[PDB]
Amino acid sequence: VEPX
Amino acid sequence: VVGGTEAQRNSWPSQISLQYRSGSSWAHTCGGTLIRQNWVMTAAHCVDRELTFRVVVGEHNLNQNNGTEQYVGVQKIVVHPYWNTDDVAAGYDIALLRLAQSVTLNSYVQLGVLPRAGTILANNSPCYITGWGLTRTNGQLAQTLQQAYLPTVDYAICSSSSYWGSTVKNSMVCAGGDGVRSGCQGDSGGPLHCLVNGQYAVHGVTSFVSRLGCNVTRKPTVFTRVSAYISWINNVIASN
Ligand SMILES: [Ca+2]
Repeated sequence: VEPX
Repeated sequence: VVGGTEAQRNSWPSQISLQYRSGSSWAHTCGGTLIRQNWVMTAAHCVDRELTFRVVVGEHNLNQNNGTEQYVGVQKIVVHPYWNTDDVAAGYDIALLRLAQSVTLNSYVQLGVLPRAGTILANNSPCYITGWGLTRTNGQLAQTLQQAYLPTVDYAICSSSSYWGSTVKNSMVCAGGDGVRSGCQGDSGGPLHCLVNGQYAVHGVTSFVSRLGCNVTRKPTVFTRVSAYISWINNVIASN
């Protein structure tokens, strides 16, 4: 998961 | 947006640039969708920081005057009550921003059309992601608004072991994953526009990508499914  | 093309000046009038005050200037941090003259829909993770935010509508080139911009401060931020900054995979990555003033609508500033509640797109549905996000993994923001064709990947496929597995929820929309085109940092909170019944509607709010990179094969960009939050959105606007 990597909030962009 | 990685692997995108420059958008035409008046193609996506509901797209906004969410910026924060940095020193004596402003910096673009996320995208968003104008849904009311005084309300913007963005991602909850975009507003986790205690920063001073402003919204720019009618924007095209972040570094040059386009003669179409309107700048407005953010008066109130309503994050979904179930949002957990430590668990983006849980979903609820959505927030509504009430603007200090109502913006003026024109060819460059329009409200985004939202889908009917519960609407689910068939696999491989035509959509475009738009934003000023990084143009390459660990790269830099785009100067001009970019767009990339990202067909949807339905839940069954997106939640499979080869893709996102249990990380993706049915409250999300996946799109892309071809290893060339994708959303990237800075696109967060922005729209995923999908053509339905001849009309483009905002079906997603850009939420996350792989920690391994932006354009990763079988790791499509993940968006909050707007159609799962219609009641929440209406409730917030009606109460504020
Ligand atoms: Ca500009």
